[PDB]
Amino acid sequence: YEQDKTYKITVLHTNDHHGHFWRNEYGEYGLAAQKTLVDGIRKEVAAEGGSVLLLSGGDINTGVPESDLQDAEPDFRGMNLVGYDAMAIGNHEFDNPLTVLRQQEKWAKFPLLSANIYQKSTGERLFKPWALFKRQDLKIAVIGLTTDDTAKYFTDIEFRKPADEAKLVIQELQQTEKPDIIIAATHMGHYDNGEHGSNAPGDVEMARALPAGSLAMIVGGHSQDPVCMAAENKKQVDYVPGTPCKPDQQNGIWIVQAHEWGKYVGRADFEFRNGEMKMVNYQLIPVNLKKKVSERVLYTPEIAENQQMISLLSPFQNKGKAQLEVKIGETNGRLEGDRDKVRFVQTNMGRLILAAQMDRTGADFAVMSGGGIRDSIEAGDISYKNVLKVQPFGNVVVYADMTGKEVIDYLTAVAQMKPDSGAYPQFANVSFVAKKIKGEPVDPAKTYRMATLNFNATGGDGYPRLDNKPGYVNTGFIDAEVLKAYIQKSSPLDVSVYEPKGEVSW
Ligand SMILES: [Zn+2]
Ligand SMILES: [Zn+2]
Ligand SMILES: [Zn+2]
Ligand SMILES: [Zn+2]
Repeated sequence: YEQDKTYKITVLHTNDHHGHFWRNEYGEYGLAAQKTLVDGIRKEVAAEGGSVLLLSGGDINTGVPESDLQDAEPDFRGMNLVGYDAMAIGNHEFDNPLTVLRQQEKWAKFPLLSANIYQKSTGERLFKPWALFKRQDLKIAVIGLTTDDTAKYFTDIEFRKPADEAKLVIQELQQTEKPDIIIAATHMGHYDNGEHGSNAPGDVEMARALPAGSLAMIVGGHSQDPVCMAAENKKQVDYVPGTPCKPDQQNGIWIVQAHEWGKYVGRADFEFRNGEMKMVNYQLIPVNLKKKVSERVLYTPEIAENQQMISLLSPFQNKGKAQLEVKIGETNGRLEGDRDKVRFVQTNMGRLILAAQMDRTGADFAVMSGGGIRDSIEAGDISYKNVLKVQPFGNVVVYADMTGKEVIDYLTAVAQMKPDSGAYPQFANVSFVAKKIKGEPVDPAKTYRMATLNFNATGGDGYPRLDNKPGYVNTGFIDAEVLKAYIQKSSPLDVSVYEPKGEVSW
C-alpha cells in the first residue's frame, strides 16, 4: 500500500438467511429489497473512491418450505445477484447430504469457506479455508470457520476446534500471502462475556485466545443476535431496529452479527492507514422491518424491491408454492386440532406434533401450549399445505437437558395453566393427576431431555423460561418441517397410536 495514505473499506454482512429469499407476509425483508440497499451503498462508496466487501456468516439452508423443497437454489442464485464475496459454512448447510452442498457450491458464484472441517480418512480439508481479495492496493484475506457443534452425514467428517484452526491458518497466511488485513467470517455464535455454557466456545473465546488484533473483525452468525452492546460484555436484550448499534470488541478484535433472515444488513466503515485498521462507523440497517403499533409501520424509509431480483426469484416462489400441494403421506382418521378442543383437553394432534418433536431432538418427553395447534387434518391424503395450516407460525424446535428436580418444578408450573386459554398445555410422555416420565417414576437426580417450541421456551403464554439455562439448545428446525418429516416417515398414519389414554389429569 502507498505509505501514509488513507484507504477506505466498507464491510457489509448478513448471516442465518435460512430460506428467506422472499419478503414475508408483512412485506418485510427478502432478497429483492436487500439488493436495492446493497447496490445503493456500492454506488455511494465507489463515488468516494472506497472499497466494499459483502460477507455472509452462513446458514443459508433451512427455514422456509419454498426454499427447503428446492435445496435453497433460489437463495444462492439471489445471493449471486446481490453480489456476495464469500460465505462461512454454517451448521445447517449439513442438513442435506454432502452432494447437495457440493451442488450449492456450483451454484454459488462466490466461495463457501471453512478451514476446520476435515475428512477423517484422508485428513484433508473438504473446503477452501480462505479467499484473497485485492481492493485497491490492499490484500484482504477472509477466513471461514464453522462451529464444531454441527455434529448434532458425519462419517469420515471431523470438525476440528475453530479457535485452534484459526491460529494455524493466521500463520500460514502471514508466511505465505502476507495479507494487509484478515477478516474471519465465522458460524460460531456470540455469547456475552464468553459464557457459551453447554454450547461449543464461540466468537468471544476465540478472540480472547488469539493474539491481540491479529484479526480486523469477526463477521459472525449462528447464535442469531444483532450484536449491539448495552454495557461491557453485555448485548442489549431487545434491540430496536433503527437505533444505534455498538459492536463488541474483544482483545482488539471487532465482533459483529446481523441477527437473522435478511432482517438487517450490517455496515462497518473502516479507514486503513499505515497498517492501522480503524472502524470509523457501524450500523445495523433494517430491511423494511415494521413495528406493530393496531398497525405495522416501517421503522425506517421503505426500500424498494429490485425488479431484476424479483424476476429471478418469482419462478422459484411459484414453484415451491405449488410443490406444497404434493402429498406427503396419509392418515386413517381425524387428527383433532379444533381450538374449541385443543385448549381444553389433550388431543391426538397434540400427541402427533410432540411425537415428531421428540423424534427430531431425541427428547424423553415434550410439551407445548394448545393455542399453537391451528387446525385439524381430516382422514386421507396429507399435503405439506395441510401441515402448514396446523403449524403456520414457523416457530423453532428446541430442547433442554434438565434434572429430575427441574422437570418437577417446570411441569408443576405448567400444570397450572388453565383450560379455555391458548396457554393450556398439550403433553407427551407425561402422566399425572393434579391437586412419571415415560412410565417410570421421576428420578430426582437424573437428567431428562424435554422438547418444546422456542415460543414457550422463552416465556410465551407465560411458561417458565428454559431460554437462559444450561443444556438449552435451539435446533433451528422449523415446527412444520419437523411435523412434515415425521409424517412422511410414519405413513400411513394410525390415529390409534396417538389417542391420549387419560395419562395426565386434574
Ligand atoms: Zn442459523
Ligand atoms: Zn447455525
Ligand atoms: Zn427477529
Ligand atoms: Zn370448532
